[PDB]
Amino acid sequence: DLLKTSVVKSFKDLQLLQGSKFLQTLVPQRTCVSTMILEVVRNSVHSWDHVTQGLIEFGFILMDSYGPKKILDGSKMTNQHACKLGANILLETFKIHEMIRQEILEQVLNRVVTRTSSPINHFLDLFSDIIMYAPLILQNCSKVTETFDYLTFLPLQTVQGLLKAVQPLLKISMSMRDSLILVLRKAMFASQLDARKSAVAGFLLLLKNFKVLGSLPSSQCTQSIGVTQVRVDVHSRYSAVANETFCLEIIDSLKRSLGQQADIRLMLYDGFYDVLRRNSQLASSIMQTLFSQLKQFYEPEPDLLPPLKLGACVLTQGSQIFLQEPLDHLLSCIQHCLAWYKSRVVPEELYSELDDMLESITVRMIKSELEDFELDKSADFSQNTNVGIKNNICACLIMGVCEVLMEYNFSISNFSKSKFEEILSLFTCYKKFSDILSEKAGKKVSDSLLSLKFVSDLLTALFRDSIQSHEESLSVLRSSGEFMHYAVNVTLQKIQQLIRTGHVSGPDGQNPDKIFQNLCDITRVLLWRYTSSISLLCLEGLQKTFSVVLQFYQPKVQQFLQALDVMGTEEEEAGVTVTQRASFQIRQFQRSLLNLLSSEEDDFNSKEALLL
Amino acid sequence: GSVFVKLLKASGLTLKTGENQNQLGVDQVIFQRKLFQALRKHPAYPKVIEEFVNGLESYTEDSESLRNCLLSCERFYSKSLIKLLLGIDILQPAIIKMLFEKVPQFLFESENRDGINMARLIINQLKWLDRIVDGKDLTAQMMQLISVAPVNLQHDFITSLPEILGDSQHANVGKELGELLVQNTSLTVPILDVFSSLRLDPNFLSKIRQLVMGKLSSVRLEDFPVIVKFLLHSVTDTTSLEVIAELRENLNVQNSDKDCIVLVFDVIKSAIRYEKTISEAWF
Repeated sequence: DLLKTSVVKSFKDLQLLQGSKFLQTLVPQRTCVSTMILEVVRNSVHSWDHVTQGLIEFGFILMDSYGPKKILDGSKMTNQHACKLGANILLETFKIHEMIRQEILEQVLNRVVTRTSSPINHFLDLFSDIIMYAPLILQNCSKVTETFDYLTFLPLQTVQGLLKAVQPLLKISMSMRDSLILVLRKAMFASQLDARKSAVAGFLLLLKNFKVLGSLPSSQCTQSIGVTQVRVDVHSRYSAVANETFCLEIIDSLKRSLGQQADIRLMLYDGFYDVLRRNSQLASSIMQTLFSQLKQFYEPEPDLLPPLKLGACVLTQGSQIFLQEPLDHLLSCIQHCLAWYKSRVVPEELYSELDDMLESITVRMIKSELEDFELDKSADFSQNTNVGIKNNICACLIMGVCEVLMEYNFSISNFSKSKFEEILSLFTCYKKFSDILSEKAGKKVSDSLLSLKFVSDLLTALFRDSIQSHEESLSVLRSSGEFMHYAVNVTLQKIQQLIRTGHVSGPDGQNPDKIFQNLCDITRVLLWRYTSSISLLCLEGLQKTFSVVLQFYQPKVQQFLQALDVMGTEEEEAGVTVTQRASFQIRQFQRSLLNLLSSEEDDFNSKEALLL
Repeated sequence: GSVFVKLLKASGLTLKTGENQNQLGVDQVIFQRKLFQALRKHPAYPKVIEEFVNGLESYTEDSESLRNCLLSCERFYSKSLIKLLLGIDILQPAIIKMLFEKVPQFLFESENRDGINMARLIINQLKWLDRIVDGKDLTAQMMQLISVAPVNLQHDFITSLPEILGDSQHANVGKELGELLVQNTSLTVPILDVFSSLRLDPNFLSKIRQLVMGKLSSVRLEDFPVIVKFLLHSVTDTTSLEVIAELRENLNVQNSDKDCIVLVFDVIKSAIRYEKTISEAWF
């Protein structure tokens, strides 16, 4: 209690100093309990058995008590500083004393598997650091391999963290790789949902990088072709086939979960894309599986008004109605994979049909109104009735499907004045059901199926100016004005959902670099339009962005304030500070406020002045 | 060019001699529509399914021509010619029969220069099939193959059962594998592996735990840790207090010394450490 409290008051103090220049002039900088304890660890190398006993204990104590809590379920600095110190003690003491290494590791892992209510994310860091130090030591640890066995009872979030941090160990031990693959495989047959949901995550992460991870063959990989004893030897015809036919086995294995619960299906639609963009020989098998999945929900008969069969996505068992399959996510996945297929992969009748379906689905979705869905005044969407909840899901799939085809038709043609009206009509349908759901009350936030990349590109194309005479078709979207702040409101939702969680919905949803890039493109577009209602929305997004980049992408603050500027060459990198960049951005906003105040307009906008 | 040869090259798949790979002109699925369409449009549909299989079987009579059909094709990879055909439904049941026909010849054969064991590569084709047309029969064949298989091979054949057999047949397996366990203490390890990943009756499982714990004396010391792990992971629901009590009496009243008692207690410690359902049931 004494040590713990001294750590907190030591941080609270050195926090107060940075609080005021008044204190900095009077008080010479003080040595803090932090760097003292970290010295005790450094002086422990001299064989103090009595000290390390208490160190590890104190290490976890800080991590236990001051670790994240409220972050999972909905002065946090002195919490962070205590927890950082806590993890440093344990990490640092691990690098020093050999024989307590396995001891620490047993205790770090033990919290990882056993807690499950409270966020374990900060221990997974320590764990990931312990391995990043000297993986050869832990390569053989059975305590790390045992964990794979309880990997089925662990919440999907912990499994991921466990698999990410454990990869540096999967690049050494074949046995650990096989022992993982075996465990993942029998999870596919487990009763509990969360076990199969983990197994999909493992196999989706496996296929992601095979070219990297599986360059050296495992015992499961070699065996797909029937070779048990091959080691140290590669004659590639049967090595390259052992790799490919094994991957295929994984894909055939993933496929049968597409017949399972909606939750797993969606988890699969998100993975299949990142697997397509890395391992590129799986393209035709992925495209295959998606096209076989869509062909179930697609009505081939031209002039059959609901082109997708919506009532099929809802299962009925014992007065309980669940959504099975996200026909709208099925589309999104196909939409992005098809895009990669056409843009890339040109070094045949498969991706040709999928494109034709999407357009058929576009045209018939557009001209079918409400009698074909059987909704509104007819079906009243009451959530207490089986009839109402099954309807609610339809209204939702219809909105998601409209969002996808809207995002798909934009990629089809930039220059056709014809297809923009389809984009508009696809929006008009979406807003038809978005109106119907709110008028009905209801219980729309993260619902947007638009990839961040598109929202960036869409926005850039709407506000762009510089419109050449052939590009006038854009005026179909630009003059709408509802589609105008639908587009903006999506970005505003994504940037807002970027603060809540750390992720985004669509492809490249969680990719600290890819997210950061779009933030740049979305910000420099909003920043122009604000300095050209929308202006207020542009400011609101502009502000949400800045505060994100600072509390997430903080190390990149430099390159970010570069992206908003223009170029700047070379010798300037030595000439341009973060204080240089920052001030220049400040001068522009403090200008538009000054101009907000100086103007005589009867009413000065309070909302604008506040977030300005 | 026989019925088999000509109808394949019509459907886009051109057969290639030697250790090269059979070449697929169109998408692996598009070839699957074509080969079905060819077989339905032929003047005698009913009999041609036998005609196509026969050509397949005779072309297959070459050991090298066989290992080409079991291995990936050529266009960005697709699967093997045999797997492709295994997909087609009308063609599936007759071809599954064939595969098991050719298996015995390679059963006791060792691995060749390449290291490819023909016996295991044949069965590997059945892995993760979209749908099994004749299910009841695929199981019987598999079981009768497991019965006669070499003791090195038969350990990998039982372990694959969940992958080979569909969800519908897991019941038949239970009564089968069970009887195999009473006749073999050497099959304990792989059998328990499968028994974890199938769909089973609580009443049936309980019958396993008994036959496992009673014959636990004739199990190798290497397999004690692997076997105790099955016993403690079947405890998730509440049979827990019952299982543990039995597990205790069998540990009580009934290098080698160390590594055994050490690795067995590593499984039993981590058991009660992680899962409270256990520790409290032992208390």
